[PDB]
Amino acid sequence: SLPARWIFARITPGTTISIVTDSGDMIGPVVFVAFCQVHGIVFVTQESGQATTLIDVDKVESVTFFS
Amino acid sequence: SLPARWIFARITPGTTISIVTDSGDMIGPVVFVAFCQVHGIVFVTQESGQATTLIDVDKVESVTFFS
Amino acid sequence: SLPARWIFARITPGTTISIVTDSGDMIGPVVFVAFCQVHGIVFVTQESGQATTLIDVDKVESVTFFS
Amino acid sequence: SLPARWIFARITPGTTISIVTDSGDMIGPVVFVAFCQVHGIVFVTQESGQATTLIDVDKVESVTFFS
Amino acid sequence: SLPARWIFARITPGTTISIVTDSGDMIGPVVFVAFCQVHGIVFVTQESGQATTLIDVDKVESVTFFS
Amino acid sequence: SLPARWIFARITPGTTISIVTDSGDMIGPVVFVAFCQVHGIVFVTQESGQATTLIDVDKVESVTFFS
Repeated sequence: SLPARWIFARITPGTTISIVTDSGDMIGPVVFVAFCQVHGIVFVTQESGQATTLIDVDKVESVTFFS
Repeated sequence: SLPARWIFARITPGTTISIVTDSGDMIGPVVFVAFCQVHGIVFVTQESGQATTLIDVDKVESVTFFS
Repeated sequence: SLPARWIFARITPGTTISIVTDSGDMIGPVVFVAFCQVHGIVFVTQESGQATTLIDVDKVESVTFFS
Repeated sequence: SLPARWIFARITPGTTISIVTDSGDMIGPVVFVAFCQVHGIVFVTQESGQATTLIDVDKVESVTFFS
Repeated sequence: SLPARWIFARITPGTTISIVTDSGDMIGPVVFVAFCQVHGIVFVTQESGQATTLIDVDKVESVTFFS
Repeated sequence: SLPARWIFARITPGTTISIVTDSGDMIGPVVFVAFCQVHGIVFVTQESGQATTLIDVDKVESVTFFS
């Protein structure tokens, strides 16, 4: 029902997206990893080693793709 | 009922608009593409290739047109 | 009932106001144009041609007048 | 009941206060004028002519006094 | 029940704390004075004379101590 | 049920994480200490002496790990 759950549910892993959130924190190019809906948590990670980011889907504004 | 639904429903695709959101993320001149209302989702895209931005209508503050 | 509806209902068109919103987006000197209350929408516009701005009244913080 | 209504109800007019809102917009030193509680609207103003500010009490974070 | 009420209830007066709010307004080193829970209002004050700041507890994010 | 409760309950103490909140206040490299889920409060602290931070979990956006 929530738009965030759908726009994150059908994204195949491995594609790089840029996500803007309710706080205005502009998160740069991050390769999508996973999204589990039963609890509503999306695993992403960007190169740093490796830096894994864990955010809450219900407070996600927008996702942008690149082609 | 929601103002965001109507201000995005009767706007023809192809027109360039500038949208300000609840997080203050000022998105520049972007050409409209589509707005599917049944699940409340709107598509925009700006030149980059092409950069498609996908946002949630319910958390959309304001749209501005140019003439 | 909502304070924003009242502070926008009795403003005569043509007067310039400065409006601050919930995102901190400071919108400069804009001449008021219209405010239709049944759906809660306010038409404003500033000189650019002309740049028309559409915002949601329910998510409007404050308006300031000049004398 | 609401704390904002209480902190605005018994401030005598003419005293200078500095208010801070939910958007982080810091209002500078202004002279308090009025607070009509039946609809919940505060009347403040700062010197410019005169610049009158109309901000909803329900979305006011904090007020600071000076001695 | 609210975490802010508890973290402000057991803080002894006179200790200097740094508080972050929902608007991101970072308030520097300020000595705690009082917090009355029945109406949910907390008083702080920093050196300026004296500058007393009055905020609403329900919209307080976090407090930090120093040792 | 809340995602923040999950991402905080099963982090072992001693690991350094970087948290981001609803206000965009970015918390730097801070070693996690504790999380009392009964009242929903996370205990963290960073080197200064020592500076302890007390931030409500329910208004926490995201946590990031490092490897």
